[PDB]
Amino acid sequence: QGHMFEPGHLHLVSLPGLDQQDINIHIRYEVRQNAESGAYVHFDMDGEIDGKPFSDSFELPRDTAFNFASDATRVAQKHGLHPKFGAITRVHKEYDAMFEDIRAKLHAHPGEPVDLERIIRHEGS
Repeated sequence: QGHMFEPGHLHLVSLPGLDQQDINIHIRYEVRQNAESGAYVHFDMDGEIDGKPFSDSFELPRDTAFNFASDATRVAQKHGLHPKFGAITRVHKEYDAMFEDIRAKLHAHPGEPVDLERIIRHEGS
């Protein structure tokens, strides 16, 4: 499937038909607690693009943790992805699913809005 997401990690390869180039990236995110900001996320990105191996680590506090999708993509394309791939230029619709994972993880305990209220959310009769 090329690109894949799981709670704790994201896999990246380019699907055939899109761009025939050797891009392979691993994105690991582990929420750790620092005494500075409290909650924060430690990220690791590693693979080999155009055959060039890389190992990268970047950390964002709870305040800018949800800004990850901008930076994680920025560093990925700096390693040899073009916007034609749909790196930052693709509106990731499942970003909201990753987003809600990370906001619950930062809280440590889960807290996912059940859609039963969303059924009532309307106005007419």
